Amino acid sequence: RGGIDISTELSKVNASLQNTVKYIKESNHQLQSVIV
Amino acid sequence: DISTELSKVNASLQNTVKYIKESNHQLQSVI
Amino acid sequence: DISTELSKVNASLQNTVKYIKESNHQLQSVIV
Amino acid sequence: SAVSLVQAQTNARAIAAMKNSIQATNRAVFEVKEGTQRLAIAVQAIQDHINTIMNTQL
Amino acid sequence: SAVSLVQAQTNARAIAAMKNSIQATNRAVFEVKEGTQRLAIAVQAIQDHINTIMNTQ
Amino acid sequence: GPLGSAVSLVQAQTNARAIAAMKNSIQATNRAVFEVKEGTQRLAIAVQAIQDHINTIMNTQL
Repeated sequence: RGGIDISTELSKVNASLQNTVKYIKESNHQLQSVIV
Repeated sequence: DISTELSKVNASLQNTVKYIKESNHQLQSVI
Repeated sequence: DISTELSKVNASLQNTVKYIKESNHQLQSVIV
Repeated sequence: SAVSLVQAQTNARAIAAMKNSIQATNRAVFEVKEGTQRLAIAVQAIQDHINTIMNTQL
Repeated sequence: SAVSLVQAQTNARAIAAMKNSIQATNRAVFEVKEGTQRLAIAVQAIQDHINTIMNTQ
Repeated sequence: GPLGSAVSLVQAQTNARAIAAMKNSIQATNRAVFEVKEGTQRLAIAVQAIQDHINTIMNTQL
Protein backbone atom coordinates (compact mmCIF):
# COMPACT_ATOMS: atom_id res chain seq x y z
CA ARG A 1 0.00 0.00 0.00
CA GLY A 2 1.11 3.54 -0.76
CA GLY A 3 0.23 4.65 2.74
CA ILE A 4 2.60 2.13 4.35
CA ASP A 5 5.46 2.83 1.96
CA ILE A 6 5.22 6.59 2.35
CA SER A 7 5.14 6.00 6.11
CA THR A 8 8.27 3.88 5.75
CA GLU A 9 9.93 6.55 3.63
CA LEU A 10 9.16 9.18 6.29
CA SER A 11 10.62 6.91 8.98
CA LYS A 12 13.80 6.66 6.90
CA VAL A 13 13.87 10.47 6.88
CA ASN A 14 13.52 10.71 10.65
CA ALA A 15 16.26 8.12 11.19
CA SER A 16 18.62 10.08 8.96
CA LEU A 17 17.89 13.30 10.83
CA GLN A 18 18.50 11.60 14.17
CA ASN A 19 21.76 10.32 12.74
CA THR A 20 22.68 13.93 11.92
CA VAL A 21 22.15 14.98 15.55
CA LYS A 22 24.31 12.04 16.54
CA TYR A 23 27.18 13.26 14.34
CA ILE A 24 26.75 16.88 15.41
CA LYS A 25 27.14 15.53 18.95
CA GLU A 26 30.31 13.63 18.03
CA SER A 27 31.63 16.75 16.28
CA ASN A 28 31.14 18.91 19.39
CA HIS A 29 32.57 16.18 21.60
CA GLN A 30 35.76 16.26 19.55
CA LEU A 31 35.99 20.04 19.88
CA GLN A 32 36.17 19.53 23.65
CA SER A 33 39.74 18.34 22.96
CA VAL A 34 40.50 21.59 21.14
CA ILE A 35 42.14 23.54 23.95
CA VAL A 36 45.09 25.64 22.81
CA ASP B 1 -1.77 24.05 9.74
CA ILE B 2 0.42 23.27 6.73
CA SER B 3 1.28 26.89 5.90
CA THR B 4 2.27 27.29 9.54
CA GLU B 5 4.63 24.32 9.40
CA LEU B 6 6.09 25.58 6.16
CA SER B 7 6.83 29.02 7.58
CA LYS B 8 8.58 27.30 10.49
CA VAL B 9 10.57 25.34 7.88
CA ASN B 10 11.48 28.62 6.23
CA ALA B 11 12.54 30.13 9.55
CA SER B 12 14.91 27.23 10.22
CA LEU B 13 16.53 27.34 6.80
CA GLN B 14 16.96 31.09 7.33
CA ASN B 15 18.72 30.42 10.64
CA THR B 16 21.00 27.94 8.87
CA VAL B 17 22.19 30.66 6.49
CA LYS B 18 22.79 33.05 9.39
CA TYR B 19 25.06 30.44 10.97
CA ILE B 20 26.85 29.64 7.75
CA LYS B 21 27.67 33.35 7.58
CA GLU B 22 28.86 33.26 11.17
CA SER B 23 31.06 30.29 10.34
CA ASN B 24 32.53 32.02 7.29
CA HIS B 25 33.16 35.13 9.38
CA GLN B 26 35.23 33.24 11.94
CA LEU B 27 37.04 31.24 9.28
CA GLN B 28 38.27 34.38 7.53
CA SER B 29 40.31 35.22 10.65
CA VAL B 30 42.61 32.28 9.83
CA ILE B 31 46.05 32.99 8.27
CA ASP C 1 6.81 22.78 -12.43
CA ILE C 2 6.82 20.34 -9.51
CA SER C 3 8.94 17.81 -11.40
CA THR C 4 11.29 20.64 -12.31
CA GLU C 5 11.38 21.79 -8.71
CA LEU C 6 12.00 18.23 -7.53
CA SER C 7 14.78 17.83 -10.07
CA LYS C 8 16.43 20.98 -8.70
CA VAL C 9 16.09 19.62 -5.17
CA ASN C 10 18.11 16.57 -6.13
CA ALA C 11 20.74 18.54 -8.04
CA SER C 12 21.38 20.50 -4.82
CA LEU C 13 21.62 17.39 -2.67
CA GLN C 14 24.12 15.86 -5.07
CA ASN C 15 26.21 19.03 -4.97
CA THR C 16 26.18 18.64 -1.21
CA VAL C 17 27.93 15.33 -1.55
CA LYS C 18 30.35 16.87 -4.03
CA TYR C 19 31.53 19.45 -1.49
CA ILE C 20 31.61 16.92 1.30
CA LYS C 21 34.09 14.88 -0.72
CA GLU C 22 36.18 17.98 -1.41
CA SER C 23 36.18 18.77 2.30
CA ASN C 24 37.36 15.29 3.28
CA HIS C 25 39.93 15.33 0.49
CA GLN C 26 41.44 18.49 1.98
CA LEU C 27 41.60 16.75 5.37
CA GLN C 28 43.63 13.91 3.85
CA SER C 29 46.65 16.15 4.40
CA VAL C 30 46.12 16.88 8.11
CA ILE C 31 48.27 14.44 10.13
CA VAL C 32 48.91 12.69 6.84
CA SER D 1 63.01 30.25 19.21
CA ALA D 2 61.65 33.78 18.82
CA VAL D 3 60.21 32.71 15.46
CA SER D 4 58.66 29.40 16.45
CA LEU D 5 57.13 31.42 19.30
CA VAL D 6 55.16 33.83 17.14
CA GLN D 7 54.28 30.94 14.84
CA ALA D 8 52.98 28.80 17.71
CA GLN D 9 50.89 31.65 19.11
CA THR D 10 49.58 32.46 15.63
CA ASN D 11 48.59 28.85 14.96
CA ALA D 12 46.95 28.72 18.40
CA ARG D 13 44.78 31.72 17.51
CA ALA D 14 44.02 30.28 14.07
CA ILE D 15 42.84 27.07 15.72
CA ALA D 16 40.71 28.96 18.26
CA ALA D 17 39.13 30.76 15.31
CA MET D 18 38.41 27.52 13.43
CA LYS D 19 36.71 26.06 16.51
CA ASN D 20 34.18 28.89 16.57
CA SER D 21 33.72 28.39 12.83
CA ILE D 22 32.93 24.69 13.23
CA GLN D 23 30.67 25.47 16.19
CA ALA D 24 28.78 27.82 13.87
CA THR D 25 28.75 25.25 11.06
CA ASN D 26 27.31 22.66 13.42
CA ARG D 27 24.50 25.03 14.38
CA ALA D 28 23.70 25.52 10.71
CA VAL D 29 23.51 21.77 10.03
CA PHE D 30 21.18 21.40 13.01
CA GLU D 31 18.91 24.10 11.55
CA VAL D 32 18.66 22.47 8.14
CA LYS D 33 17.89 19.24 9.99
CA GLU D 34 15.11 21.04 11.88
CA GLY D 35 13.82 22.41 8.60
CA THR D 36 13.70 18.99 6.99
CA GLN D 37 12.10 17.58 10.12
CA ARG D 38 9.29 20.13 10.11
CA LEU D 39 8.86 19.67 6.35
CA ALA D 40 8.49 15.95 7.06
CA ILE D 41 5.58 16.79 9.35
CA ALA D 42 3.90 18.84 6.61
CA VAL D 43 4.43 16.04 4.08
CA GLN D 44 2.78 13.36 6.20
CA ALA D 45 -0.10 15.76 6.85
CA ILE D 46 -0.54 16.17 3.11
CA GLN D 47 -0.43 12.39 2.75
CA ASP D 48 -3.07 12.04 5.44
CA HIS D 49 -5.39 14.57 3.80
CA ILE D 50 -5.10 12.77 0.46
CA ASN D 51 -6.81 9.97 2.41
CA THR D 52 -8.53 11.52 5.39
CA ILE D 53 -10.92 13.29 3.02
CA MET D 54 -9.72 12.65 -0.53
CA ASN D 55 -10.11 8.89 -0.05
CA THR D 56 -13.67 8.79 1.26
CA GLN D 57 -14.75 11.95 -0.60
CA LEU D 58 -14.06 10.19 -3.93
CA SER E 1 64.55 23.31 18.26
CA ALA E 2 64.98 22.55 14.54
CA VAL E 3 62.06 20.27 15.39
CA SER E 4 59.79 22.83 17.08
CA LEU E 5 60.16 25.39 14.30
CA VAL E 6 59.20 22.52 11.99
CA GLN E 7 56.29 21.36 14.15
CA ALA E 8 54.75 24.83 13.98
CA GLN E 9 55.28 24.85 10.21
CA THR E 10 53.59 21.47 9.88
CA ASN E 11 50.74 22.76 12.04
CA ALA E 12 50.53 25.84 9.81
CA ARG E 13 49.97 23.69 6.72
CA ALA E 14 47.43 21.45 8.45
CA ILE E 15 45.56 24.55 9.57
CA ALA E 16 45.52 25.80 5.98
CA ALA E 17 44.17 22.48 4.75
CA MET E 18 41.46 22.56 7.43
CA LYS E 19 40.40 26.05 6.41
CA ASN E 20 39.76 24.74 2.89
CA SER E 21 37.99 21.78 4.44
CA ILE E 22 35.60 23.95 6.46
CA GLN E 23 34.99 26.12 3.39
CA ALA E 24 33.99 23.05 1.38
CA THR E 25 31.81 21.92 4.32
CA ASN E 26 29.96 25.23 4.52
CA ARG E 27 29.15 25.06 0.81
CA ALA E 28 27.73 21.58 1.47
CA VAL E 29 25.53 22.90 4.28
CA PHE E 30 24.20 25.58 1.97
CA GLU E 31 23.54 22.96 -0.69
CA VAL E 32 21.44 20.89 1.69
CA LYS E 33 19.76 24.09 2.91
CA GLU E 34 18.91 24.97 -0.70
CA GLY E 35 17.76 21.41 -1.27
CA THR E 36 15.35 21.51 1.65
CA GLN E 37 14.14 24.99 0.69
CA ARG E 38 13.38 23.85 -2.86
CA LEU E 39 11.62 20.78 -1.45
CA ALA E 40 9.45 22.95 0.81
CA ILE E 41 8.52 25.07 -2.21
CA ALA E 42 7.52 21.91 -4.07
CA VAL E 43 5.41 20.85 -1.09
CA GLN E 44 3.68 24.22 -0.81
CA ALA E 45 2.96 23.89 -4.54
CA ILE E 46 1.43 20.46 -3.98
CA GLN E 47 -0.69 21.85 -1.15
CA ASP E 48 -2.04 24.54 -3.48
CA HIS E 49 -2.68 22.07 -6.30
CA ILE E 50 -4.80 19.98 -3.96
CA ASN E 51 -6.87 23.02 -2.96
CA THR E 52 -7.21 24.28 -6.54
CA ILE E 53 -8.73 22.15 -9.32
CA MET E 54 -9.17 19.37 -6.77
CA ASN E 55 -10.94 20.54 -3.62
CA THR E 56 -13.54 21.96 -6.01
CA GLN E 57 -14.11 18.82 -8.12
CA GLY F 1 65.39 33.09 27.61
CA PRO F 2 65.61 29.34 26.68
CA LEU F 3 62.17 29.19 28.38
CA GLY F 4 60.53 30.92 25.44
CA SER F 5 61.75 28.02 23.33
CA ALA F 6 60.28 25.58 25.82
CA VAL F 7 57.04 27.60 25.73
CA SER F 8 56.61 27.50 21.96
CA LEU F 9 57.61 23.83 21.85
CA VAL F 10 54.80 23.07 24.29
CA GLN F 11 52.31 25.32 22.48
CA ALA F 12 53.37 23.53 19.29
CA GLN F 13 52.63 20.15 20.87
CA THR F 14 49.30 21.47 22.12
CA ASN F 15 48.31 22.81 18.72
CA ALA F 16 49.17 19.50 17.08
CA ARG F 17 46.79 17.73 19.49
CA ALA F 18 44.14 20.39 19.01
CA ILE F 19 44.43 19.93 15.24
CA ALA F 20 44.05 16.15 15.20
CA ALA F 21 40.89 16.54 17.28
CA MET F 22 39.58 19.29 15.00
CA LYS F 23 40.09 16.99 12.01
CA ASN F 24 37.88 14.41 13.72
CA SER F 25 35.37 17.18 14.40
CA ILE F 26 35.15 18.28 10.77
CA GLN F 27 34.79 14.67 9.62
CA ALA F 28 31.95 14.12 12.08
CA THR F 29 30.35 17.34 10.85
CA ASN F 30 30.58 16.20 7.23
CA ARG F 31 28.85 12.97 8.23
CA ALA F 32 26.04 14.97 9.86
CA VAL F 33 25.71 17.08 6.70
CA PHE F 34 25.55 13.90 4.64
CA GLU F 35 22.84 12.58 6.94
CA VAL F 36 20.69 15.70 6.54
CA LYS F 37 21.16 15.35 2.78
CA GLU F 38 20.00 11.74 2.80
CA GLY F 39 17.02 12.72 4.96
CA THR F 40 15.96 15.49 2.58
CA GLN F 41 16.52 13.09 -0.31
CA ARG F 42 14.22 10.53 1.33
CA LEU F 43 11.65 13.23 1.95
CA ALA F 44 11.96 14.29 -1.69
CA ILE F 45 11.34 10.72 -2.79
CA ALA F 46 8.28 10.62 -0.52
CA VAL F 47 7.09 13.92 -1.94
CA GLN F 48 7.56 12.63 -5.49
CA ALA F 49 5.40 9.62 -4.64
CA ILE F 50 2.66 11.83 -3.18
CA GLN F 51 2.80 13.83 -6.40
CA ASP F 52 2.37 10.78 -8.65
CA HIS F 53 -0.61 9.72 -6.55
CA ILE F 54 -2.29 13.11 -6.87
CA ASN F 55 -1.98 13.11 -10.65
CA THR F 56 -3.03 9.49 -11.06
CA ILE F 57 -5.42 7.84 -8.62
CA MET F 58 -6.71 11.38 -8.08
CA ASN F 59 -6.56 12.50 -11.71
CA THR F 60 -8.20 9.75 -13.74
CA GLN F 61 -10.46 9.20 -10.73
CA LEU F 62 -12.03 12.47 -11.87
